[PDB]
Amino acid sequence: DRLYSFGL
Repeated sequence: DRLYSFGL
């Protein structure tokens, strides 16, 4: 993911 790859 990109935006969801931010862990949070």
